[PDB]
Amino acid sequence: EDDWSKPLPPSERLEQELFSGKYDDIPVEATGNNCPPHIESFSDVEMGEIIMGNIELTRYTRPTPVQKHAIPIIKEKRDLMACAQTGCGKTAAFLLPILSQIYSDGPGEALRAMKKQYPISLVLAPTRELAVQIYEEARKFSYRSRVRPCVVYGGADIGQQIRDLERGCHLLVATPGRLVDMMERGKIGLDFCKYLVLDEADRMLDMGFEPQIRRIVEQDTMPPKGVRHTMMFSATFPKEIQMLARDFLDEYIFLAVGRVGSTSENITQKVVWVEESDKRSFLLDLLNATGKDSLTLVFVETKKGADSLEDFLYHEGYACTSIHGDRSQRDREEALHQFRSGKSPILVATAVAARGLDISNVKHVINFDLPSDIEEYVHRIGRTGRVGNLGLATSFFNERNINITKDLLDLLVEAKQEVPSWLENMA
Ligand SMILES: *CCC(=O)NP(=O)(O)OC[C@H]1O[C@@H](n2cnc3c(N)ncnc32)[C@H](O)[C@@H]1O
Repeated sequence: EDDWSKPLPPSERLEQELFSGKYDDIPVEATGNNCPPHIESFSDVEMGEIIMGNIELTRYTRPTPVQKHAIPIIKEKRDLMACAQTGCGKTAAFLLPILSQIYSDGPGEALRAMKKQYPISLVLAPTRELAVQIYEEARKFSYRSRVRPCVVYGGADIGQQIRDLERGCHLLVATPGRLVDMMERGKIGLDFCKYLVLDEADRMLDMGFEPQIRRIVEQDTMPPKGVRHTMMFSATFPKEIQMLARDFLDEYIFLAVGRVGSTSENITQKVVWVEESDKRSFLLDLLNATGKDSLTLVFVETKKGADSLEDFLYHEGYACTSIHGDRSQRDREEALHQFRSGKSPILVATAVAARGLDISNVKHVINFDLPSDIEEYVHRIGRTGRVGNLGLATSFFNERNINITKDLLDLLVEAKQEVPSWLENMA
């Protein structure tokens, strides 16, 4: 056999690519059954030489707020549910303890008795942006060790990632759509996946990734809850998340960084009454007031509506593309790149045709048409806003939306947003 706790020979050729290169502290509310209290320094918990050596190389000093509490929790083989939007070091909060256990316990007898890749740990992410950030920090801490990480994501060459996987992966970072695609090709097996991490689970649900995430976790060879160690990270906490955290976690601990609640902030919501005849006019005025290069996403409810609306905006001179299924994958994936960088800063789309597509973080979401469920509305307006700047979500309301009047109202009050006075007088 072999050993996975002794650092391998270094290579000065490799330090160059990895270590070439912030707030303070904020309140925590760690509610859990019999959880271990946090730590103050990395030297407190004996994580391992391969980790400690790599910690120095990136000039890591003190563990961040979430890293103080989450790190001792994970290495104690306890499921975690961390809800923290204004928390720095959310990604390294799980990488250090997970990799510390893999270096200690080893890969397990199943892998060493072998010579389709079976990764030990799996990290799910919503965006290609966040997937690579986790992957590049994984490389930073898997250096000088026998763990090789791999990343896959949608909207890229699948053949080059397959060639990357076959080179051997133990810690895989993936978006849910591309991971399911790898599994159907017999390239990835979750049989020996011990550590599961769902990073930014809220934004993963807003993009329509749940059927994949449940296909990955609940409908394959993924070891069951209790056998695997599962962590979750998210900013919001709707009914969708707590139900998901109930199915995916076994007797977990809840972490909180100050402001913790459903309906992410940094998103200003405006609701206006617009009859169907005036939606075109109202949208035009809404676009004439738009910033110079502010990216805008316009949801509609049908395929015919999305085509007719995109035709409207093009005949008015606005640079806009569309995605609505009736245009094949050659035009849809082209619309992303055209929208991801100027060119067509107005993307008309439907709720279904945007499922799992990494929209380039829009600045203004416009619900030209409204759905029939308040949970879909949370998904759609979740396409805007980040951990930093403030976003905008305008929604056109009329008599076709009495169904969601009460739910939209209470949602606005919970989000501390302005409430149209007539909306109260409709419930
Ligand atoms: C508030 C910051 C945030 O929201 N996330 P982040 O900026 O992506 O934080 C991770 C980046 O900062 C570096 N990092 C993470 N943790 C530490 C510690 N403890 N010391 C020094 N640097 C840290 C990571 O390298 C990552 O780039």
